[PDB]
Amino acid sequence: GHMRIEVRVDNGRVRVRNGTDRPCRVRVTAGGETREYTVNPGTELEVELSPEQQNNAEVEVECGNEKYRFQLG
Amino acid sequence: HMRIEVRVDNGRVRVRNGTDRPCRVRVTAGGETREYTVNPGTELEVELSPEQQNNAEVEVECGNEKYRFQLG
Repeated sequence: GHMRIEVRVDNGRVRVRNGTDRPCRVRVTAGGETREYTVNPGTELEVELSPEQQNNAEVEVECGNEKYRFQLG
Repeated sequence: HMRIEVRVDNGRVRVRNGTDRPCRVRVTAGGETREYTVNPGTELEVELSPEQQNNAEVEVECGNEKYRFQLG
């Protein structure tokens, strides 16, 4: 709704909530490797980051033609 | 196009506004909350100590769109 996109990185755990009305694409880059996910509207994605990647992670979210990206480290 | 970019490194937080309208950024860490206005095409650099980076939150509000980034 009002919170269109929310990203949380607590310990090694990445949570991405899609508050839009259409699915979005999520790329998580950590330790040289990038993993890709599709998050449907109204759902939350939980990804575990390996140790020594827990503070050098980047989350990129694309909703349509719009990209945001959130980076730690 | 990159609309809202939030980067936390080297004891600093950087927020870039890629939209066509000004946005409001709230940085909450250690109880204290501060508010900033970031104009389109600009970047806001705010200090965030690494000690504060385990309970920090950045909220970007562009119109009726709200985006939140949490660290711990």
